[PDB]
Parts: sequence; structure tokens; C-alpha cells
Amino acid sequence: SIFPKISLRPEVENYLKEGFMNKEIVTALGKQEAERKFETLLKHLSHPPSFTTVRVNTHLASVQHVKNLLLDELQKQFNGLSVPILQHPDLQDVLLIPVIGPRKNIKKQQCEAIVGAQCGNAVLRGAHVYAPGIVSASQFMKAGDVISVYSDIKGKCKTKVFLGNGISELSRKEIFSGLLKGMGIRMTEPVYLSPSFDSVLPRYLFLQNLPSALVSHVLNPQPGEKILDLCAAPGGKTTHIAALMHDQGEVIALDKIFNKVEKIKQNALLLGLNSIRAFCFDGTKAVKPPFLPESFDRILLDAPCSGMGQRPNMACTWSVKEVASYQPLQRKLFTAAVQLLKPEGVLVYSTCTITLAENEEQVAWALTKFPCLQLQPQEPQIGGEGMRGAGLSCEQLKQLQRFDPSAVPLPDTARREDMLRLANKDSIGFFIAKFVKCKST
Repeated sequence: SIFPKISLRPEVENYLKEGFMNKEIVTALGKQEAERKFETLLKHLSHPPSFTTVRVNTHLASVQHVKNLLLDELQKQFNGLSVPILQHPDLQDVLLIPVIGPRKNIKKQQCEAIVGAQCGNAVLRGAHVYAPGIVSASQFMKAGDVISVYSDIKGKCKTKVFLGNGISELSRKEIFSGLLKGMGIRMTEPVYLSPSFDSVLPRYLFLQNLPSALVSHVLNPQPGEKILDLCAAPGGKTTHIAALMHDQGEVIALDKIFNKVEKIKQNALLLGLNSIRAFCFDGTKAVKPPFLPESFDRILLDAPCSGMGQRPNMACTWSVKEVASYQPLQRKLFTAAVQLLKPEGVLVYSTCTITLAENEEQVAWALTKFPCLQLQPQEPQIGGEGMRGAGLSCEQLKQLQRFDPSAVPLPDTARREDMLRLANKDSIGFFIAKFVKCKST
């Protein structure tokens, strides 16, 4: 639509393309359609989802109450403009808030400010511009000036994607001043009008996209059960798991980085859960934390991935090896997970990336190396079937859940189902696979 395709290093783009142009897909669709689908895929990654979704902390508050409070907050943020919020029928702890589509109306100003790619993503997510994120600004820029903000997606500022207009809180002199970090540019007229939930009901809400919220529902944890979250940072799926069990049971959260673990404890504390035990521990060494084999009722592997399905995302300054180095780690963590899983237990493997190597190929690898594992259907089903290319039958592909960022054309801004459709299809790149363990080991 308005934004260019996601900015990737030619090598990386060629890698992804190699992954999305396997002979199976080319056989199933033809080369032209494969190419077009890949290009549209790269084109939809730059644009924000039509819906921002939030998870209600049902352990402390009801969905209706929080919905009303959010209605109030929204009619506060947008100067009396009230926008609808929808409770997802299948994911009833999830609220959907529509983002206002491409404003092709906003005309640019003379005073300009240029920001980084990540800062641009933040702006597209509904955040404001802060002084450290500004790399360039027009001279004679004063506080209160109406300025146009551009994103340097190629990272060539010591080419410019227009993000919208705002008012300056600082002057050029003040911006490039010697560390005012809490101010910068208030986005008053952005292209995408997404709201900010960074200080709105800290104990009742959690900013979490739809598939990530779907993960825990698919896992389907029950009260009294023992659950393991191998890679639990920052703790969204962990707290969700605890909340689904009404904080009754035990959820072990594991992470390798200390600070992230402290973040997990912080989030668990904010949402009032107590059945969570967080540990700074390497998930690859989890087997005897460490814990005895087959001691967990359910295990979630929200695996570390290339994350090439996140939206919005205007650029990725990554090497090819960085992108392609996830598979061995994922397989180690997966092995640990299988070893720690109880007989007739459930293992869920999830990623927020779009590559074959980190999704379908891992499912094939898992079903080959572990005869004790059996692929299972998922409820609810929200996303499309698995992508062809890893040598999986149609039945196996229909039991996986893959979210395609480019499945519908990019929206522009309705009925209930008309919004639910957008929230379900126009989403981020995500992958979910479900396994049950048949015998012991």
C-alpha cells in the first residue's frame, strides 16, 4: 500500500525466498504466484495489523469491566472519538481494538524529523517519538512546531518513509543536546492511529498479539496440573497459562537471561499470580531446576526464532547466519521438552517467524526423531494450515496452525464478523504445532 516492503539485506531476502520457493510450493501454485505471494508477504510485514489486541487478566478482573474501562480510556485518548472493542468469540479473554487505516489525506510540513527503523516500528505501534530516537531534524525547529516524521528504513542517516505529523516538544538544539530523554515528538496526526497501552490498567491488561494469546489456549492448561515454560521471557504466555488455571497449580518459567527472569517475576507480580516459579536457567540443561524426566503435565516451547513474522517491521539489519542459526538451539530445547514431558502429556511448539526451517521442518524432524510423539489437532483453529515444503502430508499440514501476514489485501479505515475476519487473517507471522506423548522414555 503506502509503505515499501520490509527492508532486508539482499542475502537474507534471498534466503527467505529460497525457503518460500521450494519445488513443492512451485508445483502447487506455479512460480509466478509463488513469487507474487512472497513479495506480498514482504510487503505486508511493513504495515501494522488492522487490529491491536490485548489480553484481559481474568485472574483479577472480568472481561466486561476491562472492556468498559478501555472504552473510557479510548474516548479519552482520541478527543471524544469512541471506537468499538470486540471480545473474541474463541479467545474470550482477548479484546480487539481496530487501528485506523492508511490516512492518505495528511499533507506534509516543511520542518522535518528523521527516525530509525525500530523507532519507526514503535511509532507504527502507537508510541511517540523520543529524543534519542531522532537522527535528523530541520534547522529552526522550535518547540510546538508542526513537523513531519520520516523513517530511515535503510539506516543511511548520520529513503524516507512518511509516518505522519506531530508537534515538537523540543528544538533541534534541544534534541541533539547532551542527554530530555522523556520527550521529543508527540504524534498528533499519524498515518495509523493506534492507541497506547503503556500505563493503562497495569494489573488488568497485557499487550499480546492474537496468535501469542492463542498459544496458551491451544496448550489448554488445567488447574492442578504441572506446566513448564522453557523460554518464558517476557512472561506473557506464562502469566496467561497461570490465569487459565485460575492460579491453581504450578507453572515453571525458565529463561537464560537474568534480567528477563526478573521481568517475568515483575509481570507475574503485577497480574497477581502466585503459582509461578521463575528461574534463571538454561532450558537446554533442564533435564536432571534441573528437573526429573517426565515430571510435567504440559510443556510449552515458545522457542527463540528469527522473528521474521513480527508486525509492524520496516527493516531488518541482520546477517544470514544470524537468521539461520536458530534450528540447532530449537532442537536442543525441543529434546529437553520431550524428555521432561509426562506420558500422555502435551507439548506445544510455537514461533513468531515464517521460515520453513524453524517451523514445518522442525515438525518433520520431531515426528521422525521421536516415535513417542503424535501430532494432534488444535482448538480453536484461527490461522491457516502449515506451509508446504518440509515433506508433510495434507493431514499433518491441516493439524498445524500457520498465520499468513499476506492472506488478505491490506485494509483501509463495520460489522462484528467483518472485524473478526480482519483480526483473524490480517495478522503477524506465527506458527503453532501440538504434540501428545504416547509412551515413556
